[PDB]
Amino acid sequence: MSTPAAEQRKLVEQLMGLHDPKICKSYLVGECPYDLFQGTKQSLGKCPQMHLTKHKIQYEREVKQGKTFPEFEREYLAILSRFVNECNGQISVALQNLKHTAEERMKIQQVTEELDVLDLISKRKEVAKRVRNITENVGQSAQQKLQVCEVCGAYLSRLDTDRRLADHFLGKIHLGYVKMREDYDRLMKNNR
Amino acid sequence: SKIQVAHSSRLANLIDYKLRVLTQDGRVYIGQLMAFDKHMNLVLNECIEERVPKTQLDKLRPLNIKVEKRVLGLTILRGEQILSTVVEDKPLLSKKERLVRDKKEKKQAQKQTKLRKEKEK
Amino acid sequence: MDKYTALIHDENFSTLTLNVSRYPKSLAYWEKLLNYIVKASAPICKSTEPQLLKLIRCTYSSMLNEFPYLENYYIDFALLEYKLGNVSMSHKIFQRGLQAFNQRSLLLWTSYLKFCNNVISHQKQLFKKYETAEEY
Amino acid sequence: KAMVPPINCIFNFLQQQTPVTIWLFEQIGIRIKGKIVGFDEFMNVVIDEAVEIPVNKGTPLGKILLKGDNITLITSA
Amino acid sequence: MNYNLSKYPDDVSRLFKPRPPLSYKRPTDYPYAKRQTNPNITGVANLLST
Amino acid sequence: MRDIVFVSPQLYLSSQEGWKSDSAKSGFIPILKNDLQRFQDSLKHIVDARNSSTQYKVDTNTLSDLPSDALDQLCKDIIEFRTKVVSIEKEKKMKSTYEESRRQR
Amino acid sequence: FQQFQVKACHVSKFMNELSNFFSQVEFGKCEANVINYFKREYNRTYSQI
Amino acid sequence: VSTPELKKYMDKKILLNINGSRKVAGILRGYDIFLNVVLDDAMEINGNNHQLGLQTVIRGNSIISLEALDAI
Amino acid sequence: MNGIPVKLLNEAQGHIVSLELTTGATYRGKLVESEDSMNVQLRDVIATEPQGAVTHMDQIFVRGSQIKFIVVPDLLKNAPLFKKNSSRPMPPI
Amino acid sequence: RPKHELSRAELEELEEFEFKHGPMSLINDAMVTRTPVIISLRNNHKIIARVKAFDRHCNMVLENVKELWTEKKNVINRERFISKLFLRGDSVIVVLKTP
Amino acid sequence: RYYCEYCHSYLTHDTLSVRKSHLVGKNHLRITADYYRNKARDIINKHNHKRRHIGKRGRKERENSSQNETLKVTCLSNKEKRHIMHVKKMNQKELAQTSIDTLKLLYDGSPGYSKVFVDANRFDIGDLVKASKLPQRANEKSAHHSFKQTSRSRDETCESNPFPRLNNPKKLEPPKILSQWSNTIPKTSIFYSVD
Amino acid sequence: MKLVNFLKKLRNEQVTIELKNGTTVWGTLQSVSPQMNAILTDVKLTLPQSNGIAMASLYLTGGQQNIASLQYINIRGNTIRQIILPDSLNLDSLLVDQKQLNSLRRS
Amino acid sequence: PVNPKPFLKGLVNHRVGVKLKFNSTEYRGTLVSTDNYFNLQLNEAEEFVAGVSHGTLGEIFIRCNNVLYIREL
RNA sequence: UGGUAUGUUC
RNA sequence: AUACUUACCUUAAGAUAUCAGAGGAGAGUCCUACUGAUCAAACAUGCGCUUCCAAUAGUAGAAGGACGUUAAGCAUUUAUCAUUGAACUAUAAUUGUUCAUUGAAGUCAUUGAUGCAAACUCCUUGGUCACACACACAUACGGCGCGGAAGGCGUG
Repeated sequence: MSTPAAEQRKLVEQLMGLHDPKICKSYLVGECPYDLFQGTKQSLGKCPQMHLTKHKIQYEREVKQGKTFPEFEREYLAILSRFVNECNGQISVALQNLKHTAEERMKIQQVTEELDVLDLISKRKEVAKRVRNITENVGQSAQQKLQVCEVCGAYLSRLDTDRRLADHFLGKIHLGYVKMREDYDRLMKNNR
Repeated sequence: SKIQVAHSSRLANLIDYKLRVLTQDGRVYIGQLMAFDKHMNLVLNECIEERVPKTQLDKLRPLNIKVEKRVLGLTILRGEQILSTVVEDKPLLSKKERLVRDKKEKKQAQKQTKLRKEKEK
Repeated sequence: MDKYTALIHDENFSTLTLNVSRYPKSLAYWEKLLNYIVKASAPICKSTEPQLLKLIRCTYSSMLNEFPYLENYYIDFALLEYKLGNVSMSHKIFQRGLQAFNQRSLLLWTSYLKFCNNVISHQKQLFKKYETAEEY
Repeated sequence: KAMVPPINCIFNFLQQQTPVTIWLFEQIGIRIKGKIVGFDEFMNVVIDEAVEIPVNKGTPLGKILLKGDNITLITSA
Repeated sequence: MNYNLSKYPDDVSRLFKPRPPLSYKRPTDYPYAKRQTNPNITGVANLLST
Repeated sequence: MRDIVFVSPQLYLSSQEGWKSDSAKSGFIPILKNDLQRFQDSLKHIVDARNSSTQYKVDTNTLSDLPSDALDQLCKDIIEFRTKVVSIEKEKKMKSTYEESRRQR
Repeated sequence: FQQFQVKACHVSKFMNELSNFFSQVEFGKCEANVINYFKREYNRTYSQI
Repeated sequence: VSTPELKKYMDKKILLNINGSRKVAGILRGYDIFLNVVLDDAMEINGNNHQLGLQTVIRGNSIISLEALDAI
Repeated sequence: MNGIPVKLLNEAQGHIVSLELTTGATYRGKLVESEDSMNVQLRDVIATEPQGAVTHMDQIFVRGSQIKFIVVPDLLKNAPLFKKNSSRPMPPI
Repeated sequence: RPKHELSRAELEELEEFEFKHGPMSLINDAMVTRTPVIISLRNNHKIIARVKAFDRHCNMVLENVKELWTEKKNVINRERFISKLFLRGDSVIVVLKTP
Repeated sequence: RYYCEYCHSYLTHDTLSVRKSHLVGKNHLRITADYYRNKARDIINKHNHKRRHIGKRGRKERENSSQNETLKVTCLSNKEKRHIMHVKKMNQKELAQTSIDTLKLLYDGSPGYSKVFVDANRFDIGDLVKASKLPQRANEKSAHHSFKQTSRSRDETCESNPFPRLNNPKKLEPPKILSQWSNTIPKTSIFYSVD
Repeated sequence: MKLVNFLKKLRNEQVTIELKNGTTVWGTLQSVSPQMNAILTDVKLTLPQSNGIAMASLYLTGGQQNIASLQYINIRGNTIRQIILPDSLNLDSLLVDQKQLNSLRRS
Repeated sequence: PVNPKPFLKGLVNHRVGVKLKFNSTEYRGTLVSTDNYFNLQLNEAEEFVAGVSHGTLGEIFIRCNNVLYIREL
């Protein structure tokens, strides 16, 4: 807001049994996927369930000493499994797009025309033709030079240095998705 | 000081005048204003801050007064701890020369927009 | 435990301290011991232990009283005291450094005046100090 | 560990119900001791079992809605 | 004054040699420990009586 | 200061008073209190002669965040490992399909 | 402090030279406990030598 | 409106000054858009020492500045 | 919205400035990052208390309401914020 | 209810409703029954006057002002009669109405 | 909304994370540095001359001044004054950019060279050097330079390099002289110097 | 219902202003901001029977030669304690509140 | 658990006391009405200068600028 | 329906 | 410069001077190249209006300073506390006197700080302008030259 007093009033009004559908169980356990992708380009919109800080503090005080609720944990596990399946489908679509870009029609035609002319002295000529074909393949792959991120499914680069890569890893999408992968691996280690 | 400050002028019209602005302490800042805002935050070019000592205050209470002057240069003063502002000294160039300078600035800005339109094409 | 208690009970610190106090006029031993004490405090700030800062000050004072002709180490300990917050002790270190050469060392005057260009808050005193450096 | 905002700090301070030392303005102001029961967005803090001690013989005060513009510092005694 | 953190080159920094530090003098007002309005304001019941 | 003792060999080898102290006197070397016997046993002969992955190199990530700097190195090491593995798989497949095509043609 | 030397004089020459020295020099604004400061510095310097 | 940039003071010891002398040295645990400062293990420093509980919260109106006592 | 003086205070980031506080303490140091609320952070800070003494802080952060003034360097005498008739090259839709 | 989410351009009606049935019942009673009130200010300037207008900032127009303060050296009371006054609500400590 | 007066670029609603990232990028740095350099050059190069005030001079001053002598005015052509003023401008900028660096290379073998003169193990301003490294997120900026760093650590002691003359030093630079007044040097030296 | 619009109808009115520092300012009003930043001309200001800060603020404004005569003074809103209007002006016609009348007619 | 607005709406019609910032003005009376800016309206209030009384006042309007706290007896 | 900044190839 | 990846973000609203009357649109609201009045802005324009604009028939002087000198000028005022030892005035956390061990910070400044007072030098500004080196005035002063700078009032 334009005044900070209305912001503090909003914080008070959103800060002040428990098994109700209005409480977001993924936020009640922690790290809701609709919260970790709020304003980025991969946004899901808005969470339909409400988020609260007093219920989160009560859940933390209950999980500290009192007890734990497996139903909200199972719902968060199902939501994390559905989001991980959607992200794995997006990563498979990105891998299929990369394989289609590596296997284009004109690129395969140029590679076949280079390999058709690739065939002591004959072995040295074949080695030179294979080196020229490898240089042509490296020049064709260097037109994009886009790898696949093994975790978040984005695009990376091999010739890029570690500082721009470290700038890439410190985003909202990557931190949220690594936290979701850690939660999914913890729940699969607890369940199995 | 026979300056004859304008009778119907405001802060948009008092710009580039050598102000003598008073604060709550009395730490008087002398300098040219170049900008303001809604909270009356004043930038001050070639500014000097003058005060009176505690020993001089007895002589000031009912002559020469030795004020303490420090040089601030180009400062930017807030509008919270200020009390009043007056116009002390007129600027160097006149109103007609500022009008010719503003017409040259408008023609230069129009030429710059024509250069941006030529570079955009 | 803090870094000071781990600095006491460390095996290397006692050996370096005994090699310093065994041959006091071996300057390489003093510099290795000083670098080990500075390495023991990898953050250098005002929030560290004063029981270790007093030991750093005693080590620098012993090194500058044993070797008063070291030009750079008066600058080093003076800017260390300037890093630790105060400037009166740094001015005392500069004054005893300029007295160690009896007011005729160019590097200490240069570093003290580059220091005094920010910390004097007075113009006539800066002019009297620069004229003293001019006449000496 | 993590970040603890001041509104959630006062909220946990309200849940725990520790003994409270609330400071105020300077030498005219008087340090109060009590227990927090309510607050709001303008930091108008409601306290109970209040004993006031001046700056260096306490008197009971009851229940107090202390306003925001004089509150300086809150500690857990 | 010699070495900077600044992203600008040295040719900009020689143009950005700042002003000399300000000559400090003794303050004139009361410090903020003593900054307050008037105490012992009497009640308005004497005006309603006489 | 506790657990310290100030001593100089210039006043001990000359056999003078005030050669040791516990307080900060100008010109004395501070040694440990339990090692003063090791100091006295060291200068015995002088007194006797007197009497007679390739991630996070801490050079690029210096102006970055100091908070999440542990997982950031791990992610970089994972990405480098993945880039190495994808290169190795490509090099293995390049000498397999083309070798089979050379055996077919 | 500044050290001042007199050498090889009679009584009247000592009187005239000390009076001609103190008639030209101008003192002023000495520190209060500068005597103990000179004592500590003198003892420190000669303990060093 | 704007959140103040106290991110570099996340796990470092700071020293608030209150109004001309009350130097509260603590460890910054959190802040708001109002410069209200949460300090763990507070300590009052006088020119003597006084302890101020385990946790504390300090109003941003009386806060003037703060010295970063720990290195960054 | 914001205004010219807060844009000028955000302009001189990374430069040696000198603050004066409401108590009388004058700070001087390199501005780290200024904000719209003028809660400004300085580095290599030299401080003068109203009692008179001089000390040195490493990393200060002062709140905007307790500032008397701040001195920017003189090369910001000529700034495009000071231009009265600077036109605007086609703002986006 | 939050202030920003009430409505648009109908906040003046709620301000008048708070004026009629809130803490403003004494400033409303003084301006319609022309009774003199005693306003004590933040610098011992006690004002006996009648209220002419009301403001959200408690900026009050006062007619036939009889003001009084006390100089403490020794103890004297100095008064002044001012015909028209526009008092700011910053200076106002308290407002007392006589029956 | 936000508008950069330097880069002449607009922005979305005013986010501090976007505005902070705008003042770090290289295009804003180039435009800002060039604008500050050109405004400083304009306020130096602006020859604000005084408005002349000519009065009706005295009679005896006219009989004294018009009889003493008549001086000769020197003047040059266009390319000559252009070349001379260009040489004077490059001399003024190379004097404004230079500084004496004799104490850095004259105490190079000093035992405290790694604690003061290295400018990275300095106490008060060394954290400023260690903070902004300009971390070179471009791979070409790190792959361009292939020389050694020669970073002298603080822990270098007096045991390393004991004899400064055996480890080959450099002969010090001669006192540089003005090239316009170089023809008046004593052509005969005092002693015979070989090589 | 802000009464600064009442002072906006008070142009060319020869008033006095007592400030919070204690200074009485006799002068004619020219204009007033809606934030009550009022400009005045043909001004004499006086600190009555003291406050040394107010005496410093009185003298250090140029034009002292303790009545100080100044040509043009702008006064900030928070420094205004009270303003005394001339008794010859009719308050029943200047406080008509035409904005409040339009707001009542809009209801 | 509680908030100042329901506690202050329930504080109406009670002998309450209000201390000011000046430690010489304390008004003890019956609360009538209170707005959202927490202005106070009291009836049959009593002045308390440093503890001792001076006289009864009546219907009075205490501004929220100069209050320090309000208490319930 | 977009903007700012950065890294590769032509 | 094109092509692509990544990091952040994707917007508080309403309106453009006021009053009175007439007409139109299905008590309330909107419009009129509709009419009268006030106010604001811009451009011109005039008021025997208000203030200022530096010798040259000399080697000066007006305004603002020196973060300039004499000037370390002259007259005053301060330059840390506590425990104990050898004496001690003594209501104090031995305060006071002489000497010291130790303990926490410990502005530099005493050529310092405040007040007083004169002389010299140097910086920025101007109409350094047109005629003449001249006998006017109680209705106190022929303001009846070409302009410039600041302002007031009046008209289109």
